[PDB]
Amino acid sequence: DIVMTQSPATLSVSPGERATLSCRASESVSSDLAWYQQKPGQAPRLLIYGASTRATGVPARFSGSGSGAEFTLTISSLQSEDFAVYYCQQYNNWPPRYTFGQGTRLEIKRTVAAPSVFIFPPSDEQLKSGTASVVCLLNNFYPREAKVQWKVDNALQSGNSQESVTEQDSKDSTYSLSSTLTLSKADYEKHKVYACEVTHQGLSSPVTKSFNRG
Amino acid sequence: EVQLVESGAEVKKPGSSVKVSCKASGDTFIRYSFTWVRQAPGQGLEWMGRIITILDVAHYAPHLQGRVTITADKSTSTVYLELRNLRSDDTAVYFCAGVYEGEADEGEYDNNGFLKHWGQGTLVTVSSASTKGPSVFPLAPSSKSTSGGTAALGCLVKDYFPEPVTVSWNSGALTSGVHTFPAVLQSSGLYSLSSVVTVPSSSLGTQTYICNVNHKPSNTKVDKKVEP
Repeated sequence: DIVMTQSPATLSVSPGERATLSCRASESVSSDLAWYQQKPGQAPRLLIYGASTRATGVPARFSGSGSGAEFTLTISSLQSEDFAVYYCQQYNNWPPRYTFGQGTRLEIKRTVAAPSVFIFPPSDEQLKSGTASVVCLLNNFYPREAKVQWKVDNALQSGNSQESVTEQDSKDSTYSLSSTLTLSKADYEKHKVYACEVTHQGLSSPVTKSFNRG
Repeated sequence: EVQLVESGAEVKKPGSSVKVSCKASGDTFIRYSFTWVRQAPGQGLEWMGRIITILDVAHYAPHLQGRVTITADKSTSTVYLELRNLRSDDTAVYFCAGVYEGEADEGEYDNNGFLKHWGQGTLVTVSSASTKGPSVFPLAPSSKSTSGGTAALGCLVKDYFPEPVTVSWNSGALTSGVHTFPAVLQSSGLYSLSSVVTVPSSSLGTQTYICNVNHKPSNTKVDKKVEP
């Protein structure tokens, strides 16, 4: 088994700067090393083969380098659309039993952007089902770190909400986060003020959004 | 160059066997070799095996040897992946991929090991849980942030199993400012996902917004018109 290692598993480099991804093999694979770029919800895309050959339709900023057991991938002018997990793959052994490195996530370290908050009440259709979902949204912000605090009548709720975060946007390198507070229609109706308290570096002080039941 | 089109998403009980197809269109089939690569959720890529179409010979990853089979039928330009005695660890997106090997039908072969053309993938969920269609609830735009300015709205695709579920807006016309979040496994063990979008709020009363939800695994296809 030829092990391909990629470390760090994650890198953060500024827009316009040069990113250097690493890949090494537990043994010589000569120049039989390929590089792939995988964007969110997408299939990998071939970038480099033969360790340094740019594939068709691949920008010149992408450069392959190395041989034997040490390789490197360089993206000379990092852009937003470059966010992805980059994988290296060796194919030097025979019988053909190729292996992949475990990838490196490349985050574009853009400038700080405060999140725009929106709070959504439960639809009426869902309420008929005896359950209420209160959705809060933190849109286009950076960095990813964000704290969402739910309050029902100033009562700080806990363990009854779930959040999901989108992957770094390919256009502006920002994130978006959704926090969903879940409670029984019964619990929901015996309350009036629902609030979503957001905290983020881009915010001078905690921003809250809310609505009154009904 | 070929274009690979894989078969739909599937749920399979532990211990069963799954067969995924991959249709190749374009160039001469036999001048290509094909590979199957899988990716468990949140994990990297795993090379499974590759078939030398012309010689109809295939080699596989040592750990999968014995329960995996790759086939290709020149007459239908289709590559098949069969995984047997499935386990939880087999849950993943299975990718079809290939590469031009030269004039293989005329005595030449490059034996390229890299992968140039890829399919969209196929999610295979190994589970004994029941398939269930989602309910689509609307996220009402009463939420105003900017001075009038920007409005947010969306759809809550709740309680479905298994993955995946696709969401589009205005039959694909609205793609700007759209954010469809990763599915989340709720307490119930069922999935839920929200798709939101920001539009100029001064257009809530003139522009109609509709999310197009599809959970192929349960034949559920819904269109939800969101109103403020």
